Amino acid sequence: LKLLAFKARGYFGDPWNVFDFLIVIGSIIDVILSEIDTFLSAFFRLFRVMRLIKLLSRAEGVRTLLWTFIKSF
Amino acid sequence: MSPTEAPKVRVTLFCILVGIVLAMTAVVSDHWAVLSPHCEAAHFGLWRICTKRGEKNCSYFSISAAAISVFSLGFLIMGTICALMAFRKKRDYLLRPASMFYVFAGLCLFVSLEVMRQSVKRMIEYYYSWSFACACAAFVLLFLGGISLLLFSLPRMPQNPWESCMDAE
Repeated sequence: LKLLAFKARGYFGDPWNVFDFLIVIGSIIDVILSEIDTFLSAFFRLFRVMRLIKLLSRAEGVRTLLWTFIKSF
Repeated sequence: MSPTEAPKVRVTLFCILVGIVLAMTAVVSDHWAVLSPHCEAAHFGLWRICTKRGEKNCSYFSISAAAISVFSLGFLIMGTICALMAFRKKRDYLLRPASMFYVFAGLCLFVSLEVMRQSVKRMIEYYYSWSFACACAAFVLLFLGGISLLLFSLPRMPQNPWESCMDAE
């Protein structure tokens, strides 16, 4: 939906959308893996957990504080 | 022109041009293991298993790594089509997605590397000379020429209150 609503030009424009893309792709590969395993990598099951970082996309005090310090370091 | 014609983004993009072929050197050469019973000396790979004492008998049987390295060669094509098209028409947002598939193509050799190790561990010694340290130099190239291209391709931290990530111009 997001892609259809940003011709892909404005979707990949927001630094958070890129993170979203990353998560999605990895999560899918994880499933396909768990699949080609039983049809015939404990690094891909970590893409499920990373979704939580999105929450940091709404929190504006946390995000702000975070940036503030991550900008001094 | 500022994130796509800077030299710091083209040193990295030419570095990926090295790792695009060294991971292709590995995915065809079957030399990253030595069976050593003591003759039954066999050299493992993904696609062919060849036992050398000429009596060069190369054949197939490993499946996990092979299947996993379709994707490591799959992401690579899919990343370059984003990268080859992002140097023209003044679009640079596309540069960032390309950097995604080079981390993935990096990490889908690292499963392959781990998958090939189990085969030699379950099967007389082991030694890798020609194509494990090739792919462990194309893993470390594509995995780290992808994350650095990512941080070299984003707008960058503002560093001031007025500056914003993704803004006017």
